[PDB]
Parts: sequence; C-alpha cells; structure tokens
Amino acid sequence: IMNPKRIRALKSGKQGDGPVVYWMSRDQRAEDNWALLFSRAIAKEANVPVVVVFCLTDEFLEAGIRQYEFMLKGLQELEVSLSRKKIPSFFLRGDPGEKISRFVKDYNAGTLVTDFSPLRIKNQWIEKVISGISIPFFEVDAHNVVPCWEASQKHEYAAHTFRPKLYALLPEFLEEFPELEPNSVTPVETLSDVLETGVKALLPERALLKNKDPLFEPWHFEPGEKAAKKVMESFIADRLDSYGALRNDPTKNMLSNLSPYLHFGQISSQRVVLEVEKAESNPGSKKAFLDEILIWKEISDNFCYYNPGYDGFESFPSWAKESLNAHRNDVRSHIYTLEEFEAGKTHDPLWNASQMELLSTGKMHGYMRMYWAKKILEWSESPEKALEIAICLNDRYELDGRDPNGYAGIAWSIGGVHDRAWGEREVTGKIRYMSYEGCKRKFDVKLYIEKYSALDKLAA
DNA sequence: ATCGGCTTCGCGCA
DNA sequence: TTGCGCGAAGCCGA
Ligand SMILES: Cc1cc2c(cc1C)N(C[C@H](O)[C@H](O)[C@H](O)COP(=O)(O)OP(=O)(O)OC[C@H]1O[C@@H](n3cnc4c(N)ncnc43)[C@H](O)[C@@H]1O)c1[nH]c(=O)[nH]c(=O)c1N2
Repeated sequence: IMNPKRIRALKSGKQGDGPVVYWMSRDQRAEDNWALLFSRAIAKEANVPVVVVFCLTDEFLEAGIRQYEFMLKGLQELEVSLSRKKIPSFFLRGDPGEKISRFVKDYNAGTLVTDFSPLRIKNQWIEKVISGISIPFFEVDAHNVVPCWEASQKHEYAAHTFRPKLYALLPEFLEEFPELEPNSVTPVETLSDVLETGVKALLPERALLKNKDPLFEPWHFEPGEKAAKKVMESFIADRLDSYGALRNDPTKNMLSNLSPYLHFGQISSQRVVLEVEKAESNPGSKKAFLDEILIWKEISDNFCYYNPGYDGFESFPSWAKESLNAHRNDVRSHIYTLEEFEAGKTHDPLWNASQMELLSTGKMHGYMRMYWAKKILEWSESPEKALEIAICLNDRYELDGRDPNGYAGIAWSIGGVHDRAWGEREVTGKIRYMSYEGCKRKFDVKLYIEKYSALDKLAA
C-alpha cells in the first residue's frame, strides 16, 4: 500500500497490544509524512490508536531563541493539527535514550516508529532506545524523496556520480501522498511552559544591539506547516520562473526560502518536487531548482550517513587534505578570532554585510554563504579553526542550522567535499577560490553592503 | 580503457 | 553588471 523501501527494521520482535507511537524527531509535520503514515498503517491493522511523542533536549541551549521559537511556535500548530484528527501528541523533556524508554514502558506501546536522520547524536539515541525496549522498532525516511540508504550504499564523490543513481530511482519514489486517516479508537509538561521556560533560559545569550534592542528580526519567516505551504505556493507562482537567472543575486530575493521549513520538517520536499513538477515554468529554472532540492539536499544526507566525522577536517577528500596541509605554515593576510567574525569586524565589508544578514534575518543568501565560509578559511590561523568557526556561526545563527545541509555545505566551502581541485593558491591551497572582484561582476555588491551597514556600527 | 566532464571559480574582452 | 572561452586541477565512471 505504501512503498516499503522507505522502512528499515531497527529492532524485531512481538507486537504489543498497545498504541502505535511515532517517535517524531526530524519531520515535525502532520501532512506528507511517510513516517506518521506508516504509524497509522500498522496501527490500523492492529485496531490500536496512533499517538505521537516528541522529546525536547538540552540541545536548544546550544543555539538561539530564534530557532527554539521557530520550532516551538511550530509544534503548537502541530498539536492542534494532530488533535483534530484524534492523534494525541506528548512532549517529553530530557534525554531521548532514556525517556523514550520510559514512555514505551509506561504506555505499553505495541510498536515504535521514528523518522530518519543522519546526525550522529540520533544514531546514539536509537541505540540507547533499542537496548532498553523489547517491542519492534522501525525507522522511515520521511525526509528524502528516495530513501537515503536506497539512493546509494556509499559516499558519493560528487553530484555527477550520485545524480544518475537518484533519477533512476525517482520514477518509483516520486508519488502522491495518501490522506492521514484519523484515529478510529480514541485513546509530560504543557507546550506553553516549555516555550517560556526555554526563553527565560536563553535570553541572556540573546544577540543585542548596542542599545539593548534584539538583533534578530522574527518577521521574515512565519513558522509553521500552514506557513510553509504558503511560502512554497507563492514561490512556485512568483519566483520559480526566475530562479535560474536571479538566484545568484543577493540583491534580489528570488530564493524559495524553504530551508528553515525543510530543516525542522515543517514541509516535505516531496510535496515540493511534486508541485514543482506539474508547474509550468521555465525548464531552465525547474531543473536548477529540482537539482538543489533533490541532488544537493540529498547527497547532503548521503554525506553525513557514510562519513561519521561529517564535521571534521578528516572527512575532506585526500587531495584537499594534502593541499591545506601543504599550506599550513603560510603567512595569512588577516587573522580573526571567532568573536571578530561574530560581530562582523573584518576588513572586508561585503563579508561583514553577510555577517549582518545572518545575524538579523536568520538566513544568509545561498550564494553569499559560499563567500562567507571561504574568507573564514583565508583569514583564520588554521583550517581546523576555520572549520570550527564556520560551524559554530552556522548553527548558532542560521534558522536552518544544525542540519546535514549545513555540515555538507561547510565541507564544500572549506574542504572541497563534492567539489573539485582548482588552481593552487597560498593559504587556501587548491580549494576553490572566491574574490570580492568576482562578486562585482555578478551582482551590485554596493547594494548588498548598503542594506546591512546600519547594524555593524551599533552591534556591540 | 581512458578520457571527458565536473554546482555556485576568476579573468580578460567584446 | 552580459556571455564566452580559457585556466588549473584530481578523479570518477562508462
Ligand atoms: C557556508 C554554507 C553553509 C550552509 C550551506 C551552504 C553553505 C555554502 N547550506 C546550503 C545552502 O546554502 C542552503 O540550503 C540554501 O541557502 C537554502 O536557502 P533557500 O531555501 O532559500 O535555497 P534555494 O531556494 O536556493 O534552494 C531550495 C532548497 O534546495 C536545497 N539546497 C539549496 N542549496 C543547497 C546546498 N548548497 N546544499 C544542500 N541543499 C541545498 C535546500 O533544501 C533549499 O531549501 C545550508 N543549508 C541548510 O539548510 N542549513 C545550513 O545551516 C546550511 N549551511
């Protein structure tokens, strides 16, 4: 009934006479969720209800109010969404490995389902969970069109080798979603406290302007499943046609803007591809866009899955390692610390501008992110430091941060992963180089700089 | 084979 | 700002 290559058995065994509970984690949405549909499926063939369980963890302390509210404001809207289909959602606070354990016990779950994520800490949690349960345990890729473990059984060296695999698998996986049928059988803190608690927890780290005013502008992106869908519709109707020709222009904003929604799972990219595919646009712009949400977004999962040190210098390709190592003792033009990068006090004002876009909006322009990471590698004392600075700023300040897409982007920029070797230079070696004067022939750099000049002088 | 083609490069010049 | 060919560069896969 559903394509069963989207399921992997974690733990086998006997079905409890209790509810089917979805350990929701990555795909925080009620529609177009292959994982919650699997849950409803084996629930219905069991005459049991489905419930959903979410577990909140101290990981929010590692980022910002901006993300925590994006996720929490979302989950309030999910709660109404599930409840109106008779699906209870329960919200746990703590370590999954040992609270999902207690839950499975306290409620005698018939079976357990979770979505798929390649992040290391999730594979730790699944382990702590299996060790402590005896009921079955399933994982479902609800996040990729083509399940990650089916797309490829190895690390793909680049897109041109991955892309033929994905598209061969595409006609059998690109399909429509079925309706989420409500519970036939009507079947731990409240959500409002966790929001306010967390906020009081994070306020003293809040980026403030020099006049105590918060730096973040929460209005560029309304959180939520509802909201996500208006973003994609308006993008397919207004911006898709221009995506190819205007995407590399930080002065326009012809991006789809879906990445904070995708990251928190508030929208499936399968619904997106689906709607794009029937859309009558420029074939140029579709291909470019399909390629970003399909090849690049998914090889970003393949990356982390097959490379446990996805955030490490060790996961760069051999040639990139030799090159950067050969240039470790090169004199650097400038050397900034994390904090000088952080507050945009470099000599480059294009760079500082993108540091200001990231600080205030929560979302740096896809093209600028690539310049940003490279001038970090140029102006830091070592690669490993460069890498560690760009991760830290990516996850602290991007709304889409803490994401497979993030590590594999940084790897690309600093370490050449999924890229190729270019003319050898000082410091950066054979890693692909970008310049301010290459930026000038592509967009009106002065316009970008002008937009974010009013922040730097009043940052501290 | 073994060779072309490779996300998002820079640069000069029309 | 446009595009177009060339440049330096390591390596996958048909
Ligand atoms: C230095 C640096 C740092 C990061 C990233 C790249 C670079 C160069 N990326 C990837 C990319 O920059 C990001 O996905 C886009 O900016 C998404 O913004 P839009 O949704 O507007 O993209 P746009 O509308 O152009 O593309 C649509 C979608 O395609 C996918 N996509 C586009 N560019 C991609 C890329 N380079 N890699 C993978 N998937 C891509 C994403 O799902 C994106 O939502 C990333 N992404 C992310 O979600 N979180 C992050 O924290 C980072 N970090």
